[PDB]
Formats: sequence, structure tokens, C-alpha cells
Amino acid sequence: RTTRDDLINGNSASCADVIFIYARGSTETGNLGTLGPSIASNLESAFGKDGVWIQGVGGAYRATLGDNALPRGTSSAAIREMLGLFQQANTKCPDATLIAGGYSQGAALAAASIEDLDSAIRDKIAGTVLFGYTKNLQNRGRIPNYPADRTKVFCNTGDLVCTGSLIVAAPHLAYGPDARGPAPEFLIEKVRAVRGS
Repeated sequence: RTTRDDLINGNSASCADVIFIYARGSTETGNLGTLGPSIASNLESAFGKDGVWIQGVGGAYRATLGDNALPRGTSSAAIREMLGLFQQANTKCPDATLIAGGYSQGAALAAASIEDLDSAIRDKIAGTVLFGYTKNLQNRGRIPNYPADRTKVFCNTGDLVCTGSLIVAAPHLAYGPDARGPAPEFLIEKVRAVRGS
């Protein structure tokens, strides 16, 4: 459901081929919130339940609404949490292909963490999806230090956070269809591009 800790819980003698690290939006529950479970179910269908590990960003990431106003669009403690999960993936399962995503504050968090990541780990992230990306205007639709071809941004018309504001309007809450279809589609395609079939 809304909490998945497959990387933390997983046996390193039986690593998955694909590890997905996902950060939820402000005020959302568990470590996957509203969109993450939808993405996860579609990744399990493509790779098999034992072929993919789903890991939400929990721990120090409290998804507090006010932290959207901080410099990087989230807290330093949250960035450290997400960086630590990428590092854990790299150490536990060195041969796994990584994929990532985030919604709202979680999109800012994914972007900041990927910017700060050691390059050798960053380069293992085959694709990243961002919904309601609160730094979309500021970062010109990119994740710093990360290629555009591996990035997919979902920013609805009328979602004010995508145009430089912090006001939450109805289109910000309308990413369900993207999470069910085009987002997992993109992630699956980017994994298959590097792993084959």
C-alpha cells in the first residue's frame, strides 16, 4: 500500500534487478503517498515482484508543507535521507539499475538529491519522473547535473507550482492518470534501453 521499504528490508544476496526510490508530496501518508502505489504496481507487472524493489523516502523526510519555502524546496535533513537511500542501493546491489521519482515537495527533493549525489551513483539512475515539480521554472525543466533524455516532467496547465509559485490549485492534485500510465511507461522504457529485454 502506502509504505514500501523493499530496499531496506531486502536481502543483498537476492538483489532485485531494478530499484525505484520515490519521494511523496507534502502532507502525504506512508512513504509513497497518493501516486507512488500506482507507479509501483505497474513496475511490478513489467519486472515481476522479485525483479523490482520499491522504496519510499521515509525517515527524516516528514513532507512538511512549510519546507517548500526553504532554499532547495525541501529540508537538508530530507536530502540527507534520500542521498542515504541511493548510497544504500549502490552498496547492497551494485549491479541494479536505479530509477527515481517524486511529487510536489518530493520532486524538489528528488532533484536536489540527484544534484548532490556522487556522479558514479547518479549515472546509474536510468530515468526520473517528476510530478508537480515545484522547481520547474527555476531549473528550466531540468534536474541539475542530470541528462534531459533521462528526465520526464509532468506539469499540468494551471498548476501554479510549475510556474514559480507555491500556491496549491486544483491541477496540482490531478496527476493520477499520469502515475497510472505515462510515468511508469517512461521508467520501463528507460530501464529496458540499458538492460535489454
